[PDB]
Amino acid sequence: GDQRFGDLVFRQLAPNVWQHTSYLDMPGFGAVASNGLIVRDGGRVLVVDTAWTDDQTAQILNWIKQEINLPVALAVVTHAHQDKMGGMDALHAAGIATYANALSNQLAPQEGMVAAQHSLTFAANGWVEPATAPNFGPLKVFYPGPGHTSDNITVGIDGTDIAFGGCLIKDSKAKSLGNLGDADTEHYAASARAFGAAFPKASMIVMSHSAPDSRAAITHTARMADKLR
Ligand SMILES: [O-]
Ligand SMILES: [Zn+2]
Ligand SMILES: [Zn+2]
Repeated sequence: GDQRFGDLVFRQLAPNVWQHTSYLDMPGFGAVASNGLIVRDGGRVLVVDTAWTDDQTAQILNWIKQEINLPVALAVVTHAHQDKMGGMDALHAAGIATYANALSNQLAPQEGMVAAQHSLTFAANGWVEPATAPNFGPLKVFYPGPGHTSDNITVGIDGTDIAFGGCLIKDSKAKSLGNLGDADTEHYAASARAFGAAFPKASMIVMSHSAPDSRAAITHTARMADKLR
């Protein structure tokens, strides 16, 4: 299944959807995998999250050129940490329109990230304000509340059974909630549950640091997060 392409791994999840995976050494924790998504929408490609680095992100674009060979219309990144936004410069060098939560763009410089070009804003209920996500096609963007970070966002893919929780969601066999350095411990559980409620039909849950799983990823993550309160 997996396709090794340089130092990255690509996995097809559905007819028009692939997972990208890249790795960074976290001294004291090992080589940490981070996953994002690639979606073909007709004659264009949409990306969710960069790789950890500019070089790795350029490799994602190389893989897309080889395996899909259509223009990348836009990328959306799911918060201002390196695993999700570290390759912003590579996207910009490639001429790709980039989007992030307004709060992610605000936080980007202090987090050592380059901001996206465009800011998403959200209604009180968490759904993206449609004017701020033009031409997103099947990507349905939802802010579930603060959890892994204050700015974490999530993405459903219309026409598929897939929803992407980014670093908010861990798989059903995870022992912990990972790096909580920037987490909102009080609200994490409710935010994980809100993600599930936003995408009730999604049977395949994709996330940053585990392989795709069932919705038990959501229930298990939320149940673990109940212990943070
Ligand atoms: O992260
Ligand atoms: Zn993060
Ligand atoms: Zn992460």
